[PDB]
Amino acid sequence: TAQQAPKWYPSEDVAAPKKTRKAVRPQKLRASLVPGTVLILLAGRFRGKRVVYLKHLEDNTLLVTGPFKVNGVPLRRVNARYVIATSTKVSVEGVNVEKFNVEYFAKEKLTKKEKKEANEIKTERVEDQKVVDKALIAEIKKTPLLKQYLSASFSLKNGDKPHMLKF
Amino acid sequence: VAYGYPSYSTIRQLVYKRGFGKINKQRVPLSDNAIIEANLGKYGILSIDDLIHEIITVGPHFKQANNFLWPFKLSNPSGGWGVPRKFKHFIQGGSFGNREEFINKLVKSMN
Amino acid sequence: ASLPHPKIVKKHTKKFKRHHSDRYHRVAENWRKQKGIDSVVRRRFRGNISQPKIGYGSNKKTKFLSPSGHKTFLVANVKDLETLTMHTKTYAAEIAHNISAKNRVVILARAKALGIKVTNPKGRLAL
Amino acid sequence: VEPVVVIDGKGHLVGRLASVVAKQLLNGQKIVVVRAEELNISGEFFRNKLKYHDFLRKATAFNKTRGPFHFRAPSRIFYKALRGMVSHKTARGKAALERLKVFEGIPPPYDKKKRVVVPQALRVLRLKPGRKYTTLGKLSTSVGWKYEDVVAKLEAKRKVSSAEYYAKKRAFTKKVASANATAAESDVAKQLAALGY
Amino acid sequence: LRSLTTVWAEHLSDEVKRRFYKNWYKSKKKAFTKYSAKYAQDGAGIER
Amino acid sequence: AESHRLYVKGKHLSYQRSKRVNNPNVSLIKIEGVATPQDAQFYLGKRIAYVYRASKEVRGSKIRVMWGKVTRTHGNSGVVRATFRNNLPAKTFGASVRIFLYPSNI
RNA sequence: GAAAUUGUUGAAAGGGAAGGGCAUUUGAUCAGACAUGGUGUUUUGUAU
RNA sequence: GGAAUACUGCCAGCUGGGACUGAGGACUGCGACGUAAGUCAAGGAUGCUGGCAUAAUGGUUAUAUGCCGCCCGUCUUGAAA
RNA sequence: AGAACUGGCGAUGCGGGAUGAACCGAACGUAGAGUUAAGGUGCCGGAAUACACGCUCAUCAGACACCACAAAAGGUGUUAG
RNA sequence: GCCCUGAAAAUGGAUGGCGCUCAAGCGUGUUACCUAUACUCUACCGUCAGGGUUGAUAUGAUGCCCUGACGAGUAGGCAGGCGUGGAGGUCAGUGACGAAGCCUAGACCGUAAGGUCGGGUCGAACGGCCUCUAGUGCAGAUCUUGGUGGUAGUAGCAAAUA
RNA sequence: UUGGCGGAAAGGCCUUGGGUGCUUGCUGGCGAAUUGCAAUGUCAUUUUGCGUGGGGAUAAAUCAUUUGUAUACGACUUAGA
Repeated sequence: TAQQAPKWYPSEDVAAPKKTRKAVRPQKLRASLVPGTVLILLAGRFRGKRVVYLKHLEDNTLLVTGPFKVNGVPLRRVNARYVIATSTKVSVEGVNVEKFNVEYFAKEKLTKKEKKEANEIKTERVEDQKVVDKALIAEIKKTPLLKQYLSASFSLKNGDKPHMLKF
Repeated sequence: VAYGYPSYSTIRQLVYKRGFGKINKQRVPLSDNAIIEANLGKYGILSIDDLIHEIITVGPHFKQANNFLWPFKLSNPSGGWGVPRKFKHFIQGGSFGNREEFINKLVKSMN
Repeated sequence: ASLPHPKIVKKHTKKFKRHHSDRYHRVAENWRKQKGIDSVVRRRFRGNISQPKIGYGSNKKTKFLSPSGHKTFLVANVKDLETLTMHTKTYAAEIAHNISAKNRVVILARAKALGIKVTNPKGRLAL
Repeated sequence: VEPVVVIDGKGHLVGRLASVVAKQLLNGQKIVVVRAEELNISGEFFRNKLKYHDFLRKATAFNKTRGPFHFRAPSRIFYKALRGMVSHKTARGKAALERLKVFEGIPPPYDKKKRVVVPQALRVLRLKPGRKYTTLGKLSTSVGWKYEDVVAKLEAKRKVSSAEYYAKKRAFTKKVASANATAAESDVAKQLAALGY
Repeated sequence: LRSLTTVWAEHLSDEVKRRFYKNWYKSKKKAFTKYSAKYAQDGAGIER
Repeated sequence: AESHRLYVKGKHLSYQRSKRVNNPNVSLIKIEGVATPQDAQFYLGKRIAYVYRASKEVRGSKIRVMWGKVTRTHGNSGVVRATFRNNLPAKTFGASVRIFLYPSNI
């Protein structure tokens, strides 16, 4: 024998963990995030775009739409810490929103075998897009220059100080 | 050293936060009223506030109650000492000596 | 295939090389303590090499564990391999350096049968 | 915020301007100093002339060509006061000094660019009234600088050429300042006024 | 002082252009041949 | 538009140091437009990216990023203290960093 | 068939030494983990 | 004559932003809210999600940079000498 | 050169006094976070070209203990008694 | 009080340097800020101290576990270990299908002394564990023996007629 | 494309004409998704090389030889179809 033996082998059976005492309470959003508020996206494809906040989802995310007809941002959910809540408030009273939930946006995880070598949209997702937009587009027109404001993109110019600006 | 006359608030905060007992030559955190009664109960001290009562109002068992408490391990003051140089008398713009009522402003920053 | 263990921390990974082992070819890198009277290393001057001390000791829970998780065990033949027949979760076998090429095949086949991990299943393999 | 900052040396104090510029380069800002021949130093002319002669006496004894070099141009007196304010022997310090250019007078392209001032290094703001001072061109030409007359001629030529530029600019600004005033007090103009602009 | 322009004569003698050569004998002598082409014009490049 | 910037420009000043010894684990960052510790309170917790370029393409890009965050203020003139996943190489003293506006408390 | 010392090849650095400690960038190189099992049998060598 | 404010001190008053840490591993204890099952921030971290699954993280090694670093052994009050 | 008491160096690194055995602070297992000591915050160099009241102009100003020196005697220089 | 005269020494030169003049000087007062191996809290290592645990199954009661504090060091003392030659026992240990040795900015374990593995070269013996034993560990001694450098293709190879 | 001005390091500035493109000065129609809740998410300039297909011009220096206005050797100065 190159190595003689260990006198006492450690017991290989795993032990149970203790009883954790960390309950889960619902997230308390900051008061600047009210449904209907116009938000600015700070990260993603649509970073720098101004977008309308509709609903707070169960998994701490914020349901949001462009609207699609205005700036191209579809019905998505975003993280509350990755957006800026502007003071431009617009009403969303009368928008069918209860349908969208956490399970609506299902990625349908693909297997590792389907490797992407070199390189589509659901029919039900676009139909729900126009229904939400129609109740919103006809209401955006009420206040002047809002559509031109939503279609435009936000960016920081030379001299703006975000700690002094009012967003 | 730097000694002064403590108030109720600073005694209460010292005992509550930095409160440890001397049990069998060991430094035991209080964290409860049973252990205080276990050792100081024979003098009639049952709670962490009963012990504080014997401190601020110097009782017949102050010596026994005070010796039960381990020396208070304090940090540096949170806002500094307020003087450029410490080792002069407090009267002379330093830190040491008797600062009569200003010990509370000093200890509360350390605690 | 290893028992749940805490993350392995070392507190020091650089090898303790002897002083002036880079300055003279007679002074080997094997660690020696400077017993001299004016040594800046012994006197712990800033900017000098750090000396081994008990503070760097590994955590007892993660001590002697390979990064795979198992403690490593030397084996010389099959009979040394059933020594680990019930501790596959906490032990991995090394075939010794002097084991012949043909005898390594028998050991590796038996470890697969018992599921025992072998840390060097590549010694003396033809291609 | 700005790629290359051009600083007018006129009316500045050598030591306070040097400290400001040394910190800008070490923070990654490219600085160009112009009109270095008319900087200012506190203290009368004789006192600062004596100080240079005290500095001019130090040289390596066994070979004068390796001792402390005594540069006589005004931009080099400023550069010496700045290089002594930077860790110039390190790689980081050497990179800090390649972000710096100092000129006597205002040469080409920097003559068609905005020149700024450092209010914490300006003589008229720092020095008390009645305190004496010296100008760098006078001090430099006393210790050996040779190109005061040529730079004065070239600066006078620059100012004359830079005179009708402002005259053209002042006239054109007047045309704009009157047109928008007429275009003011209009329905669009009031809305800008209500929004601060 | 810094020279900004040099203008030469039309014909340079065979002994002044030996100043510009180290091996004179083995050469095409290739000296001011294109510069002489700047002449034969009224004002093209000489008094400009 | 002409501009697409969604971050705040900053400069890497140095490590945290005494006169003679420095601490590479903590760096000092100068945020443009901030000149007092009150202003730098807004930027605490924001993420800082150092975006340098290499010659070897690793996973589809020749641009590599070093991530960090603002931890606390420093001094009286709006300089902040930052910590990165890996410390900045100290060759970037005076190089530009990117202070992002997320996570946001607005 | 070791070292000192030497040749060729390859890599790298070099503004009056070189070497070292802490930290990171860059280049080169490399170990580990990487499928638990499994509901299950859409199954073949019908029990794989 | 009636007040306010400053200064100092107290609150077992409320609350926002940031950073470092998550050790322990079935239950036991002290408690809080509850007429009660039970719940809890009460004797140490859990939940949801994404990307990658590879030199990407990491180790080693050479170099570059910021700061630091005097040649070992010995006699000596005192050694880079 | 020689004594008394105490504290140190020897035998001891660390932050400050640029540099130094003895001075000041503080004594040391490996790390993380916070607060400080002595010393400082124009640039080197981390940190107020902070705030407030005055004084000083030096054709050898001055710039901080140990510590790296200057006196008697004078001045319608200026300030206050 | 500050400033000035008094006030002279030898290489070029020192408020640390630059430089500073309602100071970046001097006297004084109020704050904010910087950072030591120090202070507070936490994790880990070791030591010391006080304790729990023979109950069956599974073997270290010199084991496991709980709690608290502590950690500078020459001369010097004690303790626990690493490594080497030889010896008794054991692994019915490894090996010509390749032992030992040597090389290897290849990998792994240990705070460390060190141990293991992979590749190359090589050719006949060697190792783990429990004990026994000592001619048992090197950087120095103007140490001993042998081998090898920079100097360095250098000094030099010029008396005696050719 | 017309015409000037700028030599301090000009290498840039102004201006005549026409042509083309865009115009968010104002009002309309279509697309945007799926990067799945963020990952610089890649847009800048510095050098070099080979192919392109389109212009332009056809040298010297060194060694060797020689001279002595030079010279320890290098170097220097001469001459040689």
